[PDB]
Amino acid sequence: KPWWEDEWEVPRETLKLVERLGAGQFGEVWMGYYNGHTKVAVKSLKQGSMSPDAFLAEANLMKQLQHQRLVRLYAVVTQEPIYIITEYMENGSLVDFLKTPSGIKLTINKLLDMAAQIAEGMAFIEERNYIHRDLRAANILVSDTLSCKIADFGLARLIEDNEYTAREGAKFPIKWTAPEAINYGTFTIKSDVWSFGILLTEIVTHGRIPYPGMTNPEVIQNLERGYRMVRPDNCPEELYQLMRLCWKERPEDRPTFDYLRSVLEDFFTAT
Ligand SMILES: c1ccc(-c2oc3ncnc(NCCN4CCNCC4)c3c2-c2ccccc2)cc1
Repeated sequence: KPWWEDEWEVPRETLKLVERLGAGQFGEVWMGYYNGHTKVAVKSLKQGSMSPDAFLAEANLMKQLQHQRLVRLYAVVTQEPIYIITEYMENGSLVDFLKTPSGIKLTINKLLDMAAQIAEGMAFIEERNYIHRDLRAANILVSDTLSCKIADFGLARLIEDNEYTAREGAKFPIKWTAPEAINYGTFTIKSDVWSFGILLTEIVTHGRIPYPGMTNPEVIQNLERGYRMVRPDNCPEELYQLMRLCWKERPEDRPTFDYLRSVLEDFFTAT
């Protein structure tokens, strides 16, 4: 709908940027207030760093994916500098939080709890015929109550047919991406499942980079041999085996996110 009819467009005056959370090539992300009292996250696009349409494309996908487990779109300011305002998560990115004094003290019980929360969110994405493509601990945000939500929908896509095929030149993080995606550029929800497996290692190691001591080339070589990531230190065996399911050769053999959620919930209510 046109901005003068869109429920999400808001006057820039309603926003007060207070603290910068990140700065990059394409813009910045700030902590701010909407109408003085409501804490928000404000993403600002760096003019000319990239297409405004590309930037706003994420906010429109977000309009179609609203759920408690996904960072919620709040509003947009479609006049340069373009802004996308979203729900604020007090404890930042999961990968960072797990390294703080609080994160370090978390029990395996709570880690499994968070893992399930993430699977729950992905289960919603799964059911709505969408894919994320950037599922990693850095893209999971943590609330003041230690609840987790999926974030960063820049690469997310609505899957009209079973799969999405990227651009031959498109490149992705080798360590978190499924083989079929790395090799054919083909992404499905099953590709996200593989990524979830890697994310689980990020959780249990409190933010460590996957495939410790290995380069991307080494990771690919080993995977082709049928090897999978070595058991992380102090990783419960049941969780490791759940990770293995996520890394099955055949995408169709990998479990659904609802299955993953269900199992993780049992792991949690057991510990
Ligand atoms: C301390 C520092 C930041 C926050 C922090 O709180 C947040 N709430 C909502 N959204 C955010 N943006 C997610 C952006 N993704 C894309 C960029 N990488 C992270 C995820 C952030 C961030 C944030 C983290 C890292 C970089 C930018 C913004 C909270 C406490």
